Amino acid sequence: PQITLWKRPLVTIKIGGQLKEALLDTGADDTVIEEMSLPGRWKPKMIGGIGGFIKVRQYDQIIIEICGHKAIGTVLVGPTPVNIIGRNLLTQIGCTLNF
Amino acid sequence: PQITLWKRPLVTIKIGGQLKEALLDTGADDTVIEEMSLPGRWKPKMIGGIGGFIKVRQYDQIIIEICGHKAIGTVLVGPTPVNIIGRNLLTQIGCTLNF
Ligand SMILES: CC(C)[C@H]1Cc2cc(F)ccc2S(=O)(=O)N(C[C@@H](O)[C@H](Cc2ccccc2)NC(=O)O[C@H]2CCOC2)C1
Ligand SMILES: [Cl-]
Ligand SMILES: [Cl-]
Ligand SMILES: [Cl-]
Repeated sequence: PQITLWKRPLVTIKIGGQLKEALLDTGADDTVIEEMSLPGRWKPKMIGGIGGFIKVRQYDQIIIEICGHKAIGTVLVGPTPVNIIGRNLLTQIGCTLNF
Repeated sequence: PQITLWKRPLVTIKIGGQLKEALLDTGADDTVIEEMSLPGRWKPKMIGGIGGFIKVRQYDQIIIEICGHKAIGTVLVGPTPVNIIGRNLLTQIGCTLNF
């Protein structure tokens, strides 16, 4: 699809068999989702944003579908204000910016 | 142009007679720039991001040039860790997400 930016670029994602709303975010290096249960071991990570940082849990090789496009990669879990799909997964789905 | 997302989508902007590097950020509703002088009236605003909120000065009707594309809109000025071009200006240059 071609998504304009007059409203937030919110899409439906599927992770752990559950549908969630998330923001396609070119300004985010990484994908960070609100608290949920994911399988396997996690590693520590810090993410810096506008008003400071949040500590997150890094899960690797997680199956996630974004607007019907299947991806497998790193998902961070933590106290983010919104679910964010960052560049690590936007590249997997072949997303570009165009003007 | 077509901008891939293998690295941060940084571009040169011209604002307030200065050249700055800024991130094309679909996840940002607003444009926020590091401390600089801008002409005209301003009012205070709080903006939230992953790590809480920052206080900024809101300047309206500011002309920016992004990749040879001129636009006008509100620009927020404050202690952002990165200069961000948000949706309010991305729409004006005809920027879309494509996959
Ligand atoms: C509604 C929310 C989404 C947005 C809230 C928001 C709203 C605005 F009107 C302007 C800025 C921002 S924000 O900068 O706080 N941000 C945009 C994100 O794209 C930031 C931009 C940024 C980059 C680097 C340093 C500071 C800010 N990325 C961000 O927080 O990336 C983290 C998240 C995962 O990867 C790293 C989140
Ligand atoms: Cl990844
Ligand atoms: Cl505006
Ligand atoms: Cl349009």
